[PDB]
Amino acid sequence: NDLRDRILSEPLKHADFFNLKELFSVRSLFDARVHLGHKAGCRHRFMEPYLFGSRLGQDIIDLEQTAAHLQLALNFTAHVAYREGIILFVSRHRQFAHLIETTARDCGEYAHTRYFKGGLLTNAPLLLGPGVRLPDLIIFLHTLNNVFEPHVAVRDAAKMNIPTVGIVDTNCNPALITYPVPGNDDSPPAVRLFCRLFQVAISRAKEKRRQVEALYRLQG
Amino acid sequence: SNEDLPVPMENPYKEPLKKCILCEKHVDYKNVQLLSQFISPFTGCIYGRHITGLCGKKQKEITKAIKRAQILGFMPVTYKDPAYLKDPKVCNIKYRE
Amino acid sequence: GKATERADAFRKAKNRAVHYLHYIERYEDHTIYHDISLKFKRTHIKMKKQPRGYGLHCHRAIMTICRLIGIKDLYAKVSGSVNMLN
Amino acid sequence: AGSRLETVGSIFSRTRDLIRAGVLKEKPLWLDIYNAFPPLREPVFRRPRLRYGKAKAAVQDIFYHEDRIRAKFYSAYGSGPKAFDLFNPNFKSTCQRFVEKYIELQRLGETDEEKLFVEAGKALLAEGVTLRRVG
Amino acid sequence: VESFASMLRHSPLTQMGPAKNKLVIGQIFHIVEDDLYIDFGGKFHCVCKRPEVDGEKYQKGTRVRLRLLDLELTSRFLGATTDTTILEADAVLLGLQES
Amino acid sequence: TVDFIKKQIEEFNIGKRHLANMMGEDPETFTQEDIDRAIAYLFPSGLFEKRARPIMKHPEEIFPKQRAIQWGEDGRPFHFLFYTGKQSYYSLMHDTYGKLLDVEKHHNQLRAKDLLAEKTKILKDPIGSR
RNA sequence: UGCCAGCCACCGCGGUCAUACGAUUAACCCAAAUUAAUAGAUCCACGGCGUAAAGAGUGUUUAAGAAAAAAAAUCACAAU
Ligand SMILES: [Mg+2]
Ligand SMILES: [Mg+2]
Ligand SMILES: [Mg+2]
Ligand SMILES: [Mg+2]
Ligand SMILES: [Mg+2]
Ligand SMILES: [Mg+2]
Ligand SMILES: [Mg+2]
Ligand SMILES: [Mg+2]
Ligand SMILES: [Mg+2]
Ligand SMILES: [Mg+2]
Ligand SMILES: [Zn+2]
Repeated sequence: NDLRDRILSEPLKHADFFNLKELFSVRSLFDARVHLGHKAGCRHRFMEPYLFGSRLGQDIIDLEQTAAHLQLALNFTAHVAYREGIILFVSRHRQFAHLIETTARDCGEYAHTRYFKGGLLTNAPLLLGPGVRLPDLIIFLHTLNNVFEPHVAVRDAAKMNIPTVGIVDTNCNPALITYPVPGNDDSPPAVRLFCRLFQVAISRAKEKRRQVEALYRLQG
Repeated sequence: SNEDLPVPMENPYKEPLKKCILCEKHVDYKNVQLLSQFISPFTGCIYGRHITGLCGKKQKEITKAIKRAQILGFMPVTYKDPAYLKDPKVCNIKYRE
Repeated sequence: GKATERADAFRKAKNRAVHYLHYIERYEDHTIYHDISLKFKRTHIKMKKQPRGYGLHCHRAIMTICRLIGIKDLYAKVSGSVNMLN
Repeated sequence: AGSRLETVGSIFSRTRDLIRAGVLKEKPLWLDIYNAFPPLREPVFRRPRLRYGKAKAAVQDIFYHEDRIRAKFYSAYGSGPKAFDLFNPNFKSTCQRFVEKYIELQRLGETDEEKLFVEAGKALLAEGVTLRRVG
Repeated sequence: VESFASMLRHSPLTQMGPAKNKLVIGQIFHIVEDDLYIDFGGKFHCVCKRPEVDGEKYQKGTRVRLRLLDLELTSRFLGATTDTTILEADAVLLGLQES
Repeated sequence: TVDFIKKQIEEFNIGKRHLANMMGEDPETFTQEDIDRAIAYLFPSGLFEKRARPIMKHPEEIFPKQRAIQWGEDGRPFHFLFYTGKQSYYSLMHDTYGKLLDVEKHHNQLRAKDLLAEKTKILKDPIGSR
């Protein structure tokens, strides 16, 4: 038991424990059309600090702050996977649902790209089973549903005290998202880049957890 | 210290505003040929903005000129003059289908 | 908690009150940090910080709420509406 | 059990104060991660109130001195013969070549707009691009 | 280290400027019976109709030429706080990578 | 309820052995067809509803099918679509869509290579397929 | 007893169906005092005026009040 707390305390003492800086850069985000957002009329009021400007009606997201938020979001996602946490990729968008399902299957985490039932996260002991374990992290690839309204899961995670890492567009509300990352969720290159980043972060976290366990076995 | 920052300047891509057909023109009460183009040949009604397509001043000026000419004895009220009936069509209303 | 039977309503209220819990910052565990003047929908509440020897001279419901919270000394006045829920 | 209140504050605060009071006797695994790497903004609920009156958003439009030459190029020649390729990161367009010629002509000590325009238009013929003026 | 403003100033979209009557190159990524989803690459994907001439030559991955009309179709209506995004773009078909 | 079904299996086996012994047939050759006749003869319940008659089948046949244990001892669910409500239906839909995409890519490659070797097998009128 | 007798500061109670009427027991609070009535102290708004009471049918002006940081006066169209 004494050696178990050391494993959990090891990554908390280092800033870049999993070396996630090499995964992306400003140019990598720029090449994926991340900086591009909706028109000025679709701009949310809370998205003003997360915007670089407006290019003839279309607002532009500042990739400097995009990457600044993305570093923390990826570090938080990697730590949850390292600490054996349940990660649920929730996204309601009928274009990349198969890609999200495949990325989650490859990660070994859980996914939800279909219609979200009402009492799913709240009335869990009746919707999922007698006794279930709530997801320890919720990842949003598309904050808005098909009705252009905030998703149920972003509110339910805040209600049930579940951290949420979410890609927020210019028309999204980052108020309830624990780790919002301003970007574009409608570009296929951007969504593929985000899926690959969240895939490699989880893969590295699990591989490093396995290596740390192997070292712990040799410790005694 | 960055020289690539945007500058708060005027929009260079500002398109010119659309002009009415009589923009920067002189409307008169004596040009019955001009006044007849905005009236119905069969009834004599004065076409509205959605039919003519004139910006705010010229529609009212044409209406006033038509009303003045119909009473001064220059243009018939009940019908359009067959002499000016063969004028080019400026209105956007189609009757015969 | 609302139910056809009184016992069922009591049980539902007891079971559903735990899910909604606030944390109250209590100065020295006896009073509040500063005087609070709040205006709800139609109820105005004016609460003033009180010393050790002035214990719960408030409305009969605010006194019970503060006793359950842990506040031992407080003065409060309610003006306007007297609706219990508000 | 916990606190299902949304508008009161943030999840970190609502999880920390519960343990501080002693209701939540089990510390969540994500609380340590939040303490180690807090986000830039605390996840507190903010109501999107509508903006009325003379108040306007603080977002500023994106414009450069290059746009003042691009508008002139598009007014006369319009879209260039070479179609734009958005896939290529380092793609240079016909108007990009025109503005690159224009800045060098400005550096050459020419202040007249006609001199800066017609000279670039004729110099593009040296490279060999076709300009289609719109009448 | 290149800056975001520096790369945005040299971005092809910035050079394009207004999206009215601009010739662009797009690549088709999805195929329907009569509709073609062409990704011109700016933000969204436009939808066009297969022409009568050389209709069979339009396949998945084919590169075509477009005359872009609007980058994103949004409009305001009665009682609408924000715009109604169409999640698409307006463009027309002219040719298929004439080279 | 796994141990209940496990005990019911043993009870069914011993009851089948005793039924074969009391009926006089070989327990090795004793089958469900003989079980039905033995039950009908020993307990002649005359009722119009056949489900109301006495029945002795395997526990997996009598008791309804049970949903598998969705999560391990650590609490982590097994299937990646557990939080979707209908994990089996959604996995079937996902597999169908993945196979559709694979078929589309393969057919696109075949069309690019100018190879048409597939046939139309959708018409199953003579077979009577629904 | 049974909308009868009757009781009450407000709500209200009286059905061969009364913990509210009359009687008994029991119980509670005061106390050489206990109730009823009349007087008092206190209690209305430093609050509102679209739908509950409230923006007076309109403009100008006397008295009176604030000028607390700076700006402005005037143009198509049916005032009279
Ligand atoms: Mg979006
Ligand atoms: Mg009495
Ligand atoms: Mg009686
Ligand atoms: Mg009484
Ligand atoms: Mg009595
Ligand atoms: Mg006395
Ligand atoms: Mg009052
Ligand atoms: Mg009134
Ligand atoms: Mg009035
Ligand atoms: Mg009156
Ligand atoms: Zn005009």
